[PDB]
Order: sequence, then structure tokens, then C-alpha cells
Amino acid sequence: MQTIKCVVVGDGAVGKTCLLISYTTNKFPEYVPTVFDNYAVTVMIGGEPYTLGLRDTAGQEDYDRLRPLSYPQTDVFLVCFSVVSPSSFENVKEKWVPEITHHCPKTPFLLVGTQIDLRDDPSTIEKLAKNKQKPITPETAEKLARDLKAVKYVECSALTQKGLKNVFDEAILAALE
Amino acid sequence: DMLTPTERKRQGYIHELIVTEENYVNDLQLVTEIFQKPLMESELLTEKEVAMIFVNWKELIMCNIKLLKALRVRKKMSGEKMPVKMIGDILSAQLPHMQPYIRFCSRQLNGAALIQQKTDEAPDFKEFVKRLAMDPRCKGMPLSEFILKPMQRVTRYPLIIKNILENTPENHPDHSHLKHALEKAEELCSQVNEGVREKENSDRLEWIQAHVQCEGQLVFNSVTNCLGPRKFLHSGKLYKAKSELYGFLFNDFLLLTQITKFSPKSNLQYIFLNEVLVKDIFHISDRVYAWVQKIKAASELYIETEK
Ligand SMILES: Nc1nc2c(ncn2[C@@H]2O[C@H](COP(=O)(O)OP(=O)(O)O)[C@@H](O)[C@H]2O)c(=O)[nH]1
Repeated sequence: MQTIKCVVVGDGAVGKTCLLISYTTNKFPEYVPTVFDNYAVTVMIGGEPYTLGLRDTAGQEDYDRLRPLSYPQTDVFLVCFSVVSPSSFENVKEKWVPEITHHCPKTPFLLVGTQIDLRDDPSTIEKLAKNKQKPITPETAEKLARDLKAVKYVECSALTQKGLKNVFDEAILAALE
Repeated sequence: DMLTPTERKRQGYIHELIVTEENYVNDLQLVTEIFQKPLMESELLTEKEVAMIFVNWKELIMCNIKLLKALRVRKKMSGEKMPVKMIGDILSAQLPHMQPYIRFCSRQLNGAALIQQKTDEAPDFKEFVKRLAMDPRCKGMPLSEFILKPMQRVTRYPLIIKNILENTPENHPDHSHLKHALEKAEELCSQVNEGVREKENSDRLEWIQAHVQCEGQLVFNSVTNCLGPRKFLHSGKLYKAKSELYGFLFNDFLLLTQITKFSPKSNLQYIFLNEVLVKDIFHISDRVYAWVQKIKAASELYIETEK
């Protein structure tokens, strides 16, 4: 079969590691493991089996020459941001998209909004309000997706698993076309 | 076993430390067994080519095996269902034994290239490497993904220790040790990151030293006059509609060149202080028709020789 190689980039603390663990164990994380260790998974998409190769980049974020060692041999990028973190969202356009577009210009990529289950948590909307910011609208996200040439925008919650299975199917479909 | 969610988070992150070290050391050894030894014996590559791929992999095994044994001994000392009271002293002592990570990660890019080239130019290499990776111990991971493990490992140490630390209260006998461990694990990473850049720079200057004729003696990869070792800064074709060129911007100069008809492909080509740029793009050496790079470099030189 085709072994799609999928790489998850984006700011720290947006839930990248959690996204992978929660999807390769079917169960959202009492403690979030600092370490995702499960490269290959076989995945069924509409009658066809496919092999996904998942690559975490956690811990690499603040090391400019180390990050790109993870970019070659990649069929699809997932650029992640927390919909409940505006700084993470700004970095999609100021840091992450320019970087993967430089090293891997012909590689497709999805914009992946994350931690949905907090978009409606009262205390979370409060901390943002106290700092004169608000959670990111899916509408806002779809626009940045169009502007940055992303294949498409998708959202999920590692904790709830809503949208989770949809993120990786869309990753696979982006790698084939 | 009366643990609060905090004390328990602490024991869990310690558990993860050891278990992922066990896994890592086993993975380092698998690579030597199933990939390195067979590739060397194959007669497909040279001794130079084999070393460009695996570098000091053996050194890495030796130092990590050291950490693991000390981790195992501490765990055994703590007790069966008893919590590990201290782990920070061991990391603090072991992390300075981990300078070989700098050599490896600063050279693994050339290896990745070397593997890709041989993969494509020779279908013998492609299939042989694919065959070796069929061993079930690989769990579907190809050689080029195993090569990333040492970079992945040094970068994960600070994450792991930070989590152990965050769940370790200030008056705990492991707090100071963990604080030290964190500083050193972050130091190691930055050195690794730096080492990758230095080597990226060295190979850049050695590539220029061979594809640019400076006749009219120019030694690129060596100590500049008063700005330390030379540092390549930028390079991009500079079209002069007055007087079709291509120039390379270094730390101290801008080599104007012409392409006589950084990859490994055949192509030939033939000072920052006293200069100033504008775009009224134009330059001023005697004047002649990404400016921040030239600008920042200039101000950096003037300010450096002021002392
Ligand atoms: N509620 C919620 N919390 C999340 C989600 N994803 C991650 N987290 C939290 O974020 C932390 C882990 O995120 P992580 O994957 O390690 O971020 P990373 O730095 O990108 O790897 C944990 O404290 C989780 O509780 C999510 O989808 N929903």
C-alpha cells in the first residue's frame, strides 16, 4: 500500500502530541505523555487500507536548525494551532507556513485548529477576555487557510475526539491528490 | 501508596523517563543490527559513505546505555511499588556525557542527502534498504526515520524533565537537582542546534571555495579579520540593468559574480565595511544599481571594530 508520511508542526502547548496519542490509542490522555512513540498505523478510508507514518515535532519548536531536519520525506503537513490561543494562530502565518513552504514547497498541508472543547469553556473565554482577545472563529480560520494556500481547514478535540478521525482522513486524501 | 494527583503525575513522568529510555536504547541497537552492519558488509557503499550515514551512532549507544543502567539501579533501589524519590541527580551527572549528540546531529543532514541520492541513482540500494526494514522489530519504520531518533531524543529530555519538575514541590530533595538537569538539557539542545548551523556554514563555505574562481587566493572557510570565523549570510542573483549577475553575501563581503555556463551539480562562477545600501535596489561601494541583511551586517561590523 501507499505509506503516507504525515508531520505535525505548530507552536508548543497547542496539543500536537495529545492529538497523535489520542488518535492512535482511541483514548484521550490523567497525564499527557511528553512523548508520542507510534510511527506507523494502518487506516481504512472508504474501502481502502492505507499506511500512515506519523511524526511528532514536540521539543523542536525553539531550535531553528533542528526543526527542519524533520521536514524532508513528508507527504502531508498538519500545521496546528489552538483555537483558544491567538498567539499560536498568528504563528501559523508568521512562522510555520513560511518555514514548510521554504523547505517543502510542493508539499500539501492542512491548517488544523485544535482544542475545540475549550472554545466554550467559560473560564477559558474569561482569561482571553481579561487579555482583550477571543477564541478563533472557524470562519477566521478558513480565511487564513485560503490566504496561505492550505489544502483546507479542519478542527478537532483530542479530549473529545470530535473531528479527530476526520483530521487524518483529510490528511491522507491531501497526500494522494 | 497515598499520592496526590501531583505526586502521582511526578511518578508517572519518571516512569516515562525510564521506559522511553529503554525503548530508545533498544531502538539505537536495532539500527546497528539490522541496518548498519548489513550495509557495511554489502560492499554497496564505501567506508566513507557508511560513516556519512551513521557517524558516531556507536558513541550514542555507549552514553545512553550509561544513563539507562544508572536509571535502572536507582529504580531498583527505590523499591518495587515504592516511588522514586530522586532522579534529578542522575540526569544532572549524565547529560554532560552527551556531547556526542552534537557531532551526530550536525552531520545527519549530509547522510540524509547521501541516502536519498543513492536511493534514486541506484535501485540496488533502494531495494536492499527496503528489504532490511522488513524485520518486524522495525514496526514499519524505514532507515531514514530511525536516523532522526537521536535529534528527537535530545529534544525530548527538556520536555520530560520539565514535567517531572512542575510536579515536584520546592522543598523536595529532587527539586534542585531537576532544576540543574533542565538547565543542562536545554544547554545540550542549543549546542546541538548550534553545531548543526556551524556545520551547515562550513559546508557552505567549502562549496563556495570550489565553485568560485577568485583569481586576481581567497580562503573562505577560515577566521575573518576581527569578526571570528567567517559566516555565509545570504546569496541571490543581483541583476544589474546598468553596466545579469549573481552574488553571494557573506559576513564581511559581497562577492559579485557571473555564472559561466548549493546542490551537488556542475556550475561555475567567476567588502561590507565601506558600503551602504538603498532602494530614490541601488548600492554604494563609487555607486552601482533583503536590504536588511546587508544593512544589519554593515552596522554589525562597524560596531564590532569600535573596540
Ligand atoms: N481540553 C483539551 N485539552 C487539550 C487538548 N489537547 C491538548 N490538551 C491539553 O494540552 C496539554 C498537552 O498538549 P500537547 O499535545 O502536549 O501540546 P504540544 O506541545 O503541541 O505537544 C495537556 O495538558 C492537555 O490537557 C484538547 O483537544 N482539549
